[PDB]
Amino acid sequence: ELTLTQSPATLSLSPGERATLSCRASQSVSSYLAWYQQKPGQAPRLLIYDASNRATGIPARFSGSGSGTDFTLTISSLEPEDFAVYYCQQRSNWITFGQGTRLEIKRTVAAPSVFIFPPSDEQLKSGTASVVCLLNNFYPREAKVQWKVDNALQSGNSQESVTEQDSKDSTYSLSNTLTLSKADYEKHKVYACEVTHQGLSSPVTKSFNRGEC
Amino acid sequence: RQLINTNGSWHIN
Amino acid sequence: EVQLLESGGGVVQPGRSLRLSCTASGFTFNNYGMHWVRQTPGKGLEWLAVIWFDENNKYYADSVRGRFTISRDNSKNTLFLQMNSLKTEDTAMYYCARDISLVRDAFIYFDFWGLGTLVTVSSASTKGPSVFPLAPSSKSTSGGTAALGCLVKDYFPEPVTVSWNSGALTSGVHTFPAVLQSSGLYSLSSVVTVPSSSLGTQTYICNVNHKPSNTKVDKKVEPKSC
Ligand SMILES: [K+]
Ligand code: NA
Repeated sequence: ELTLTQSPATLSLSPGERATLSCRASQSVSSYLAWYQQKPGQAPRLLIYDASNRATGIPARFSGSGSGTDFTLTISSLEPEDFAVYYCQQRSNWITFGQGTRLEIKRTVAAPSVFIFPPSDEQLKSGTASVVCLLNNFYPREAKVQWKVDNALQSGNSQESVTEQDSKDSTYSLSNTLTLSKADYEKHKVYACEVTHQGLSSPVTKSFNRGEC
Repeated sequence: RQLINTNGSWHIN
Repeated sequence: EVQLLESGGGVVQPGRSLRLSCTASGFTFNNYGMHWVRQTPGKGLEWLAVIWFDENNKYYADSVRGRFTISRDNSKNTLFLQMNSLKTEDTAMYYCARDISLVRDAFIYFDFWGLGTLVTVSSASTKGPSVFPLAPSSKSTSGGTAALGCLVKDYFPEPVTVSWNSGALTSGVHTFPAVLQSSGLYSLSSVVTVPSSSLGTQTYICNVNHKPSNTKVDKKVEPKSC
């Protein structure tokens, strides 16, 4: 069982800069290592194989090196198209892939605008209750949402979804939805979503009472 | 030609 | 130009079989080894199988060996993946890929990939979404901006499409990726931020179209007095 670990998990850069990516193997794979680029909603593209060889038509600005358990891809003169996910792959023992490194566009910090939405009367009438917490147009991508029901921290009853980085402003938006049965929802009074983010000096909490808004 | 796998290792014949 | 064309995606019930195909053009297919590789956001890329120059020369990942069969028909330039005894865990994007195939002495690297076929393994029935408003309020406006939206809940299979005001409102719209619920149904939200002053005097309608069920909804979203 051979594992490949990529780092950094995320790299924030600007067009024209240089990116340095690393792939580490659990045990030696000699030079049996390749690198792929995958743009959102597209097929992977082979960049480098046998650790340092460029695939046909691949520009020299993609440069691979390393051996044994330690490998590096550098990408010089980043292009708009290069902001994508990069994967390593070994063929020393069967075939496995790293988990990827995400390359995104750097911009200034922007705190999210936070909105909470109680479940509609219609939904409740249907027997379930979804409370939606929206974090709008923020940067960087990392943000945390903590639900509190009557001040008690919650776990396991929510799902989160994040947009792709926005073309226009390079920001992200995020939805976190707390789902409860109608009775369970009706059993508690205060609903709150508490947000933390780099652009926020202290957590932002938006809340409402059951039956109100 | 032929592709050989021997306990995970790849070879060509 | 080199081309790998994959069969279209769709749904299949657990326990059943499904054969995917991939047809090559623009190169001499017979001279290349071929692979199937799948991808999920949760588990990443997973190699599944290789077939080499000779159509009887094949290998498989431990995970699918004896369940999946790879094959090739050189006269039709087609690569097949026959998947049997499918489980929900086989839900993934399935790529065919060409091996570098000894060009410049290298092998077992994927030098060209198809666009992928999305396979959904699920026992869920086709179901249209329930659409619920996410109402704005003057209480909830932040810095002169209000947020409103629609929650598109409990549909199958993917995808749904959402527009606002029939496509007339695009600025400030964010439609989130769907999430699969423990029920086997999908849910997503679509939101838009608008000037807080336009709440009373501007109509906001979310148009939801679920083509897999051929289902349409127009839902007017109105402010609440909080
Ligand atoms: K095998
Ligand atoms: Na599904």
